Amino acid sequence: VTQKAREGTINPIFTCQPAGAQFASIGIKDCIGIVHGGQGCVMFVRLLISQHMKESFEIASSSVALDRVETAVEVLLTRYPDVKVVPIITTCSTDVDGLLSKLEDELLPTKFPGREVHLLTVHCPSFVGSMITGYDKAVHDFVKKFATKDEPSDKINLITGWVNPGDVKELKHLLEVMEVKANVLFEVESFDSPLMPDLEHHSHGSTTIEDLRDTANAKGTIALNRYEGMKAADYLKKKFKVPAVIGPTPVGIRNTDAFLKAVSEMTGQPIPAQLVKERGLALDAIADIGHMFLADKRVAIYANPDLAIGLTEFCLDLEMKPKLLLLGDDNSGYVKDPRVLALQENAPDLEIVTNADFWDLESRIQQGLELDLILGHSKGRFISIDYKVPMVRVGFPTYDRAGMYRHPVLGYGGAMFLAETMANTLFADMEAKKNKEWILNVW
Amino acid sequence: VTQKAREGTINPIFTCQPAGAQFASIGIKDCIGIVHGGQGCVMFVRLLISQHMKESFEIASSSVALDRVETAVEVLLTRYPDVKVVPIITTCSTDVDGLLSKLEDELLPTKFPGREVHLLTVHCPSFVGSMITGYDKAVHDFVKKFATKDEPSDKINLITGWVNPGDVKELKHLLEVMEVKANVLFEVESFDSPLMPDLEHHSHGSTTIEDLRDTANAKGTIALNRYEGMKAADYLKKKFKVPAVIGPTPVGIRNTDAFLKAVSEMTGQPIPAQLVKERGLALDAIADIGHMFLADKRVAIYANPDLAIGLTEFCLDLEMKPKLLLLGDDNSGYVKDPRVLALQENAPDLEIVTNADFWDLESRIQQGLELDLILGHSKGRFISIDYKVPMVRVGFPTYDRAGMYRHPVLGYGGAMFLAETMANTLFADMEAKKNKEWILNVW
Amino acid sequence: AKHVIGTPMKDVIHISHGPNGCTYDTWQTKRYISDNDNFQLKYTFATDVKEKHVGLLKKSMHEAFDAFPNIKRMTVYQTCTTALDVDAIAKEVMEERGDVDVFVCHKINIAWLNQKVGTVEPDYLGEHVINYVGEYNIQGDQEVMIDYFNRMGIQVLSTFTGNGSYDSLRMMHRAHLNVLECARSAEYICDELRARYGIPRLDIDGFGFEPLANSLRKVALFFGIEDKAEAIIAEEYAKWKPQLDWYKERLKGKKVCLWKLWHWAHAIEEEMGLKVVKPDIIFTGKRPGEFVKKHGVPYLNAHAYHNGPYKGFEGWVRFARDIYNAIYSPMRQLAALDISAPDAAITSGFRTAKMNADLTVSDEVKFSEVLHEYTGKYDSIAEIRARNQAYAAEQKALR
Amino acid sequence: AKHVIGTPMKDVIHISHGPNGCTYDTWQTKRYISDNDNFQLKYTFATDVKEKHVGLLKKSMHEAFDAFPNIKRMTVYQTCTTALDVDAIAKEVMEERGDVDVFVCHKINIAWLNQKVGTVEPDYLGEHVINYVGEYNIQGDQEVMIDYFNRMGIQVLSTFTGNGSYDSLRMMHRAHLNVLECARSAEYICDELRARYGIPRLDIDGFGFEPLANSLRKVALFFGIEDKAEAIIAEEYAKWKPQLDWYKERLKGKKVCLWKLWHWAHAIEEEMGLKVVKPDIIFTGKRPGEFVKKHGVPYLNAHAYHNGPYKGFEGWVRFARDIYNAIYSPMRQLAALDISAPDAAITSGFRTAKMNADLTVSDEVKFSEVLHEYTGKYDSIAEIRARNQAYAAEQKALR
Repeated sequence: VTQKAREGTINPIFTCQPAGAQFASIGIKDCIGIVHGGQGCVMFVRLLISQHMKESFEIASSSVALDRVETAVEVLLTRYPDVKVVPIITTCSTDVDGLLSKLEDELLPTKFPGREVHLLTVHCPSFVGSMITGYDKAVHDFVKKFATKDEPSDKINLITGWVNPGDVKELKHLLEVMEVKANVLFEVESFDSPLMPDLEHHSHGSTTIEDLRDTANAKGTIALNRYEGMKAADYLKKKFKVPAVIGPTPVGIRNTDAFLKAVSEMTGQPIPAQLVKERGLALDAIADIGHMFLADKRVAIYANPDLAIGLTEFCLDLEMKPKLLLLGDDNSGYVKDPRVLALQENAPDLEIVTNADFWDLESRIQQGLELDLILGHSKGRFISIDYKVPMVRVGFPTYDRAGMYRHPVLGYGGAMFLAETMANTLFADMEAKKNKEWILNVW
Repeated sequence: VTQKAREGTINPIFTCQPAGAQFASIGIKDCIGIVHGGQGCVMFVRLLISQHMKESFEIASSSVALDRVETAVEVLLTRYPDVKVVPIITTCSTDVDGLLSKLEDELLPTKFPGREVHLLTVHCPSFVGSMITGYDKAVHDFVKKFATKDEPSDKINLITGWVNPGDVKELKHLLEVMEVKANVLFEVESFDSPLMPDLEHHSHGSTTIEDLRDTANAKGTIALNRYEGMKAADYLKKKFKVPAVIGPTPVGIRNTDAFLKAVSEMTGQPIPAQLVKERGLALDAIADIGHMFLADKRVAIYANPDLAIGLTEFCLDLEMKPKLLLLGDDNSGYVKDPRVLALQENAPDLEIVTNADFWDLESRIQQGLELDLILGHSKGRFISIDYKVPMVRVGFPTYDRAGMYRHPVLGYGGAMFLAETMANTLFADMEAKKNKEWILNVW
Repeated sequence: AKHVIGTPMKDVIHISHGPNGCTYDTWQTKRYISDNDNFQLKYTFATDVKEKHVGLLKKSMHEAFDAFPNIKRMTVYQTCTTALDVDAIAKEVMEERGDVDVFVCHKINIAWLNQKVGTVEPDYLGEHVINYVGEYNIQGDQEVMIDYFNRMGIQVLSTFTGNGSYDSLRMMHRAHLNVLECARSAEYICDELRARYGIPRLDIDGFGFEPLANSLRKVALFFGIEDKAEAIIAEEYAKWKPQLDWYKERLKGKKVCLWKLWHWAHAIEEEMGLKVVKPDIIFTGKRPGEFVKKHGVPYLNAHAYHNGPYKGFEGWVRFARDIYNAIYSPMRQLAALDISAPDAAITSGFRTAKMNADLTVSDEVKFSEVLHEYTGKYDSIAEIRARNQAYAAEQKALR
Repeated sequence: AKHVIGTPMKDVIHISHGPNGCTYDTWQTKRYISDNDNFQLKYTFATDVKEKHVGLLKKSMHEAFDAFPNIKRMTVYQTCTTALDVDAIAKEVMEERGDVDVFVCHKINIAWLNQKVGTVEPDYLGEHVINYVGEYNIQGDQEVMIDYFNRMGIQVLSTFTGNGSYDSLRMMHRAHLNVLECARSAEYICDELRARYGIPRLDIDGFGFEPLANSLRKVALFFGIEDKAEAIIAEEYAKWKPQLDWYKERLKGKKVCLWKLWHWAHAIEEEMGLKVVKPDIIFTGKRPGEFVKKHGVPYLNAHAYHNGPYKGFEGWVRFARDIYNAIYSPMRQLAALDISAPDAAITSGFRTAKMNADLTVSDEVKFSEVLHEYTGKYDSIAEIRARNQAYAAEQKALR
């Protein structure tokens, strides 16, 4: 596996951990996080989330300062009578735990009597990992703060990872057909809010404190992403003995099959025939395009690590040729990942670059790497624009196409959407370049 | 309104009436139509439907000739023990009604005793009208053949017109939310069939003989398309006194509102808040892109007449600039259509060409018509490819993009899909031509 | 006639004297490509006969010439409706325009030969001149065989009709030899060419490695240039045989159902190891292929190919790769799996077609440093077409 | 500094001595465009400081120069993390490469003037030379105003900094006049340029028709070329005033909430008829605009514009059309309608913004054959930029 041989960065693929913590927090109902740093950090993270979703979300700042945190909490609780979860997130220049202990004894009991307010800390240094690590540590911190043993429940925990509202809609459809109830972390379908006639409705997360409390009483935890939710699943298994299944990310047909088998084993619920017909519909659509257009297509993939690995596996199943896989942070678990080991074993023409930036892709293209397609998010759009390689927008953030958050990349509907979108991007490129474009008649 | 000043045709927009009759027939359960013409006619219509849907459908031929029709009916009933509806469709060179009278007394009672077989004729000359009028006359003929008065029913008749399975899925979702039962003509969602593991499932229509019989007992008929189903609605009103509402085609927010109001008036069912929320979601997505990218975009539209008119109206609502509307047949009802009169009145830069072919668009572009977008089906793809105008694929047939039949163009989901697809086609064109492509960051 | 033979002509307005629905049904359904920007695929002309007509032909003929000023050739087809004087109208149109030629259409062979053949005269005649007959240039087959002929130093007077021009096909009577690709479509053309001008006929095969090599050797033996054919055969064998044998090792014993049945059947068994007879693949048309798709059997289009051209040595390797890709798809095994079965063989990760195919080969084949997978661009005609246009330019300068 | 002032420089590698997350957050969030293919928007450079670092800077500086061989200018920014010897490292890098210059960065004004200004000399100096200061070329504003200056026969020595080059900003000290667009970002630059070289400062406004015309007239009065400014003003008035007044008639009395607040407020009220204060439109940033979208109020981006540039006379008309399109959208009235109301004003067909806006005007305005809607292409900078590059080529030949 390639590890970036340059020390500097050109065109980073991810942002810092505090941004990932804030994104994890905005998926919780009645949660407004205070970021203990510069106001500019919160401004840019809110701008990034607004770029992805075109929706405004509430994140607070402390404007650096242990006492400034106290004033920020006081101001936030005064000016938001609905907020219940107030996570304090630390940053570059930043004992908030002892200060919160004093706050819950002095400020909350006196100034806000009878108001349910929960204060927690998410320590997110900006020079250690990335937004993936920040999301993982934030999910772990929320689960640790709220999980409480109670009466056993028939629900499972679905830690989705950093996914789109369309992915959550698809996963919940699969669970509903399987007749499985879950504590879904997180319910981000409410990120897409309506333009209502009279009463305004703002974007918010739908994961409640009750869900995070009840995570301790589940039959089991399925964490789809190994780098975005395995820490919370491991914490639950270590403290409350909740059995944890890590992965696979259900990208494509085979990985969705494995996900449904994991759900069936956890819950005892059989896989029904309706999922067989939906899987068959996806497979029929895939058979329309597979060995006519998708086979032998040379692909570069970058995304969140689990999504990128799953996309590479799905492309390999579709008879495509993944050439470059970019993993944009310094995580040491990639080399020991069994999926990465399998990719090394049976896809020898695929180069995997860890701790990568967009210059890895751009310079490899400059030196002669011929590609037909790119799977990546919008910050790498200019490689596609300038080197004339079509790109399908996947992951976070996708701000240069309209409404990509509403479509799934997970499940069978996600597999169908991915395959048909890859085909249609290829068709539009074939027409733009007039490359056998007459062939799109009697396929 | 422009009427084509050329006598000859260059690049026709529609095929002949028998093709429309066969397409109407393939939407009926256990119906296999015999086409009383050449083998090539059936071969090319089946190829066209296969181009659109990538699925094989059963249509029979007589090969030419009344004895040929009798032998064809005998052979079809022998080789298909499930077919119940056997429409005979006449063509260019073609008393099928008299022979059919004789057949139902001599062949069916003797050779097939106890078998429920219905024989009907659809007369479809190929030198008058087009596939639109053929579809209209086929729907009228089926309704006339099967409609029977019985006990009154609380259902309505929804004659959808020649639409996609995604459109039918959207319409049925709207009806289910409004809590309205319907005799949907036709149920074409089964056109998309799965690739099943062991058993084989083939594409077919889901409209039964019971639905066509029960059309006579409905509270009312809503025919979405004035040129694709108004004849059946008028026949029902004239014979069984079933009140008929013609249009509007629910393309876009306003026309979907009018459709839901028509349903509410027919049935007495109130419009619920869930439809308000879904309409608001579509409107929020539309507000993300409207006055930033859609406003002042110059559009050419050709489709089936009702869909084309509705698309023009939706584009006008989106602050776009429709320049050319192509109506590809010689129907005399276009000039007296109130929608067309409204387009003439309040859309002054829109030219409407009736009895048009693709050369109308191509020569207007040659002479200097500047366009940003085209809405049309795949037979006009080469105008888009050669003159570098992006096209969104709408209507029948769309064979050069993958799975377009599965998306709606009707309803609020259809409005959202249309608006976001036009936005994304424009975005991809902006990137291909490097036309302010840097602007796709902080919209 | 109008759909298979006449249309591949690249510089002709093919106007049908009849209704629009017949002209529509066959438009954009074929893959006869040309170097004239696919004019024969992009534009289709009908007289648009209505019930009143059951004057207009003359006006529609003039309209088409006006809209396409660079096209001076017209072919008028009579449809079923117009059976109930096209020749005179064509003469008056030619008289009025003054710089255009009109042709009034087994039948199309007799019509073309008895009217159009013998009129135009070749400007340059090489040492070795052939008429390529029965080839219609599906996905670029004609360009493949022209490349092979050019590398042999052979001038192709005309191709009937794929990527063929009107005037070249009128010059058809001054060739030294006729080479037959399809006989069921163009037997009469060459029979009567021999009858009238004594032009020898040479039936050839363009598919496979041995059939194509033998065809090239026969063509060279006629002109006494056998060494050029041998050099071509050696070069193409060295280039494409290891790649073809890579697929032949993984396709030995697979069954193919044929629904291009005899231009294919023996070379497929001999060179790809397939058994022509549940089948592993079916060669058929688009609609029957979509029918058998529901049965878990892949198909390759026998009429329009999938990733063509399938002619030539490289085209044979592309055909083998298409077969292998369809047969060994991981999606094929995923679709045959019933995930609702209690003990369903559900897995995760990925599989490749190579993993499935290598389970069938031996270790000596699996670790061969001679056999390799196909190494060719998605469009293989772009380089062949550029070579063809370079040879034409070079031959112009010498002349 | 880095995010607003330094970055618009088009031919410089802006490397941040710090973590990747800070470099990522400001990347592709601005609309400072340039004629250098938007290099300043496409590439962003970080030293990538890790926990261990809390040698690397020198190597990252060399890596960036290697990857972009056509870029010889570098600006190194110190982030919060690296506050716990960049100058010496920059000198060593310059010594080793030998053909590059490095700059170590209110503060950015002191840094540039005391380090870089005065080190380069222009080869040619026109009769009338200005420094355009405080302009950062949002969507093409700098190129709009350069076109206006070129048509006046004025040479712009340098723009600080939008679509500006490193060497021009080092040559900034030999201008006859400084024209100041923004003062809250570049006051000190002009004060110290006057202090050190006695260069007069002329504050100007580029928005509106009267503020821009008065700015052009003052610039012409300084150089005694008033007739050229008058000709420009007359031509642009005749071209764009009927189009602007078309929108001003339909925007009289509408309310705007401002969240470019005084560069705009008076000209908006005077020339567009809007009342600056439920508002009819809000001028704000992207995230607050998306917040107020939920309240049924449209927004125009006050920082990056919507369909810019908003500078110039044509840019003012584009701004008016953007306001009118947002305010009079038929979707705005569709979204405010509650279709679940028992008697809801549900309609069919369509409406246009013109239909909604014409209900507010009188019949004399509605049927004016003088006022017309905006007639301009989607990208208005392509023609202005091509004009600018032609004047540069013509001026180069004369020299």
